[PDB]
Amino acid sequence: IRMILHCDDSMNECVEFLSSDKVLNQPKLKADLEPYRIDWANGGDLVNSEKDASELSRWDYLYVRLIVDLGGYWNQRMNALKVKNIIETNYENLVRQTKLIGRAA
Amino acid sequence: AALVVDNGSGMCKAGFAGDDAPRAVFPSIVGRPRHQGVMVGMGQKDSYVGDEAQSKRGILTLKYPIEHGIVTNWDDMEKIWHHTFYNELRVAPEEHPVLLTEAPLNPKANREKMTQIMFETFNTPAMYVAIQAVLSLYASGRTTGIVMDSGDGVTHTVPIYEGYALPHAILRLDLAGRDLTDYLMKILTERGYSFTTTAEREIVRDIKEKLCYVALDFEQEMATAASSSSLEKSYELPDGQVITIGNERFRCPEALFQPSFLGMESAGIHETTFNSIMKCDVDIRKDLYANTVLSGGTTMYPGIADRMQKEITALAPSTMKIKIIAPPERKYSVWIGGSILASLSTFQQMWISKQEYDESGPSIVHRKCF
Amino acid sequence: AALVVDNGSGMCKAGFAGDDAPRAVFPSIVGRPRHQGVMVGMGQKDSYVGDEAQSKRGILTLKYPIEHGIVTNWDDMEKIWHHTFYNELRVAPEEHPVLLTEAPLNPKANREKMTQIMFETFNTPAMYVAIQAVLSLYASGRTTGIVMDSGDGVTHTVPIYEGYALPHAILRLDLAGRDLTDYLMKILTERGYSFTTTAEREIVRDIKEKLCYVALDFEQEMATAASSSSLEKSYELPDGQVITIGNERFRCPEALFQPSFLGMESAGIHETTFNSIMKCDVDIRKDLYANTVLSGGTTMYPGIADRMQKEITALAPSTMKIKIIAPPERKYSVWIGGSILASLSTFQQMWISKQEYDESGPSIVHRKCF
Amino acid sequence: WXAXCPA
Amino acid sequence: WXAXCPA
Ligand SMILES: Nc1ncnc2c1ncn2[C@@H]1O[C@H](COP(=O)(O)OP(=O)(O)O)[C@@H](O)[C@H]1O
Ligand SMILES: Nc1ncnc2c1ncn2[C@@H]1O[C@H](COP(=O)(O)OP(=O)(O)O)[C@@H](O)[C@H]1O
Ligand SMILES: [Mg+2]
Ligand SMILES: [Mg+2]
Repeated sequence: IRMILHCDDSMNECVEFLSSDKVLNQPKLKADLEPYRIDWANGGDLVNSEKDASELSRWDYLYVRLIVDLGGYWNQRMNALKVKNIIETNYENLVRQTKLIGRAA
Repeated sequence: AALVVDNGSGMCKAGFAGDDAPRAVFPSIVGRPRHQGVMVGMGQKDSYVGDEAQSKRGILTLKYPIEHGIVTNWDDMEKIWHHTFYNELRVAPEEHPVLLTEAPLNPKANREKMTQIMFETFNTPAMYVAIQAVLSLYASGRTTGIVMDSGDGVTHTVPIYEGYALPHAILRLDLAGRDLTDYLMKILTERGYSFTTTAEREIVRDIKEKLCYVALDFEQEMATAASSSSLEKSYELPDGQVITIGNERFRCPEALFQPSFLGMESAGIHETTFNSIMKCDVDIRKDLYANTVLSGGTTMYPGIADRMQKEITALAPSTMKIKIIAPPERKYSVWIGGSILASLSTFQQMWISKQEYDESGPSIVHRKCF
Repeated sequence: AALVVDNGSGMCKAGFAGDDAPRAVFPSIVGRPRHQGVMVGMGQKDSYVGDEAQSKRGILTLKYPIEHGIVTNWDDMEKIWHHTFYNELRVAPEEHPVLLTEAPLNPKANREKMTQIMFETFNTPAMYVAIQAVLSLYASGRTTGIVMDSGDGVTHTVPIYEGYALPHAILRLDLAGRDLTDYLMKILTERGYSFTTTAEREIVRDIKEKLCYVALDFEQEMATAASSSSLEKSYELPDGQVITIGNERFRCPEALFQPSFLGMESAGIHETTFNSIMKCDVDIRKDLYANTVLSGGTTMYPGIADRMQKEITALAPSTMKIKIIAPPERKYSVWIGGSILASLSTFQQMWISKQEYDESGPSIVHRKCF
Repeated sequence: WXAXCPA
Repeated sequence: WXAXCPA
């Protein structure tokens, strides 16, 4: 969770998986993981009394701490990185394409 | 731990789940001595399997039990598996489950006999069969893309949008590394070199693995080779003679993109990738274009990734972007993907138990595995 | 005598007005040799059209000029028409008006191109162009109804009324004979038969026309086929080999009613026919239900009349009555209907005369014959 | 194979 | 031949 939130180079390939609709569209899974979430928006405290996270498996712990916990701004954050990646690559060829069409005319 | 055996047309890789590399990699050949034994001091076994046959390949008739990904001779296949578990892996199959790999669009009898042999000869507690191309995508850490696998018998393009492959868009061609080897020795006679016997076939494969490369522009490179020098490389044969090959360096790999040289009406390896993508949904085409993955030993030529990108770009619309991913260890991508799948905790419920096979016979392999 | 030339994706039928059967029925292919010729003095042609291509299909690359109902090659289309008149029919179009057949929802570019090509290269005195689906009901003798036009191109459901095609109610469907032929070889590989080349595609088409059939119940037939060997039939390849198909007989034609087998989201021909009827007006819905007529070679499978009637009955309301009309001449229904229209005395009024074409130009085809 | 190819 | 056979 620290490497993913650090926007490190090595996490670029696997962060696209978390932006897919399959991971986000889990209405049943999100409801079950709701009591284990942390209200990081205000206070940063457990919503329920104990709801120990050690009982959760390795993948359940990662999902609730990333998707459920940060669901307020996760989609906006993901949209910020998707646009940046596209501009870093598709902008260079787009300029060439416009120049070629204008030159041909 | 679960053994992961990836039987291949040319070579078979066996190891353990969770490892980063196969434990044993030996050729999948079974040879028998055509000459008559004259001495009695040594054992002089009836048949030799694996690298043992390669060392003594001069006096043996090497036969491949697998052709085009289909096990033609089941008597020799039992010899190879008996050699894998008891001589290379030196483990008892009766305690560890075994994971196998089968090429897509294969005869139903091919994977039906595999289940029967595993559960009756080696008495493995569990078994599973997985598509070779699907596992190649897992080794790259992806779950959405198109895998261009190419080995000795099969060159299949399997577009995998999700964890499960798309069955209706799978394209399989019977043009692979073994076909190019037969073409290399056909055009090598033009220079005066004659390789005919199966023992001499293994010499040609060494030449192909070391000197052949894919030219970016075939027409331009042919003219360059017409000026002589700067392109001829010298290879040393086990006899001792030195042979030189000129335009044959790039002509043999060019048969992949132009199968008309071999007299096959099938399209090239670049068009068959574009055709496979065109059979998918419009929304999914964007992801498959940018996540093309190569695998297999045939795609290990120097410059095949660069040449493939140019060919697809011309065919594909200019709006889409093409990104060919060529991992450095793509030779063992099929096995590495299988190691990840076997080590998963969720995969423990996908095993075929011994009791399950007994109640339904060999036919259970079609319904459970994919 | 006005010629009635019905161009098609699979076969083109040509003859004369008033006849009850086409004079020449040959495959609509244009093959070219892929191998260089060694025997001199034979006078071998450059391109083979029709029955000549089929006879020598082993050394040719058969290309269909019409794919999915749109002519992708307007140079080969002229070759077929040239072969139809001078060779097969042996009649010069100089003194015989020619009737052509379009396809439902045809692009305007093809409409003008057909008129321009024939009025200049062949300079026929007169022309009239009609819809293939419209002519299908004319052969059956009824002017009002819904035609389930199917063939080697694209399946069309055209609910014509008073002899006029409804433009909004036409529903397209890409499920045709070529898709089933491609799907048949994909599922035939499960038994170990590998047909891949275009020459061997013709072989699979022969198998489909002789052995394939539509089962009344898919689930019941599947269990029976697996349990007993009664359903298996033997077919002989041109090379003498004998093949056996057990359950592929009712699995390839079944793709028409369940397109999900090929991976298409669109519904089957049973639901497309019902959907097309619903698009029409409520008052004329009664007449269309009892006057549905199948046409084309795809709907020639045994038992397709019963399977279609049963499945459309459940979808339709219980008040509605179903009467699937399946004439035995439905293979040549398009051509026979054209001959009936040509022989009419009042048909002279809507000729496109050569004199009128010059003054108006190619655009006259849109407004004169519609 | 059975019909077609060699396999 | 050169490499292979005698011719
Ligand atoms: N470095 C290389 N360069 C070119 N071709 C290679 C190279 N290494 C392997 N090959 C080809 O790959 C084939 C085997 O690849 P691989 O997929 O690892 O085995 P299999 O095809 O049996 O699964 C060999 O027949 C060989 O011709
Ligand atoms: N008896 C038959 N049974 C099943 N399919 C047939 C039969 N006869 C022809 N076909 C299929 O129908 C196709 C012929 O289509 P056709 O009706 O000639 O097209 P068009 O409507 O363009 O003339 C062939 O490709 C063949 O696969
Ligand atoms: Mg392989
Ligand atoms: Mg038709």
